[PDB]
Amino acid sequence: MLTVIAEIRTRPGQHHRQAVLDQFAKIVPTVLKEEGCHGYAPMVDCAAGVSFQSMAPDSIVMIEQWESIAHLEAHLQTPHMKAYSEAVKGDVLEMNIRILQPG
Amino acid sequence: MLTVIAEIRTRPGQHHRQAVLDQFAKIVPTVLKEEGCHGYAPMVDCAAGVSFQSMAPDSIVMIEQWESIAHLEAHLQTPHMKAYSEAVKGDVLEMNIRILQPG
Repeated sequence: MLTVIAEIRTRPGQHHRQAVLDQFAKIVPTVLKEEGCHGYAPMVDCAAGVSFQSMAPDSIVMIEQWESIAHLEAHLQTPHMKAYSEAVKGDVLEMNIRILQPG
Repeated sequence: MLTVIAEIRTRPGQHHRQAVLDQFAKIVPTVLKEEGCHGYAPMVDCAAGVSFQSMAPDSIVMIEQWESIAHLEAHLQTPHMKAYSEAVKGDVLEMNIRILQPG
């Protein structure tokens, strides 16, 4: 019912962003079997060469679906997320979490 | 293959945002039958009362899926979109279009 778009801003420069994606590669199959999870995808800009596109190369955009706030809050306490957090602490600068519903 | 997240910033105040949503209510079934379209949903913040959530009440976030850039570019020239644009010109301030792929 809830869609989460979390933008993760990574440190510029030498594979900070790929290191974050590599952490996601380890965890996404597990997140996706989490209870309440109907989607969890780390997306990056695709350069399309069109004027109307905005790009942000030090950015990963997470598109997620969660059945409820309770399920999202359990998700954040799971071990794979505390492990992720620990592993990316030198590569991430911030994360902006929106929680959305059909408008 | 392509995911578009377009954030539409509406003018603050008396139902500018609802007027935009009402335009979307007319067009979304049609957009969704467009060729190349595997999703087209106007989302708004759900107040969740949690510290980590960022909210933006004069914002609509479009989450879309398009088979290609050619299909997205045709979409923008369709009559329902030129009609939408015309109808919302006094309610919208800007639109930030990201075009994303799996990272």
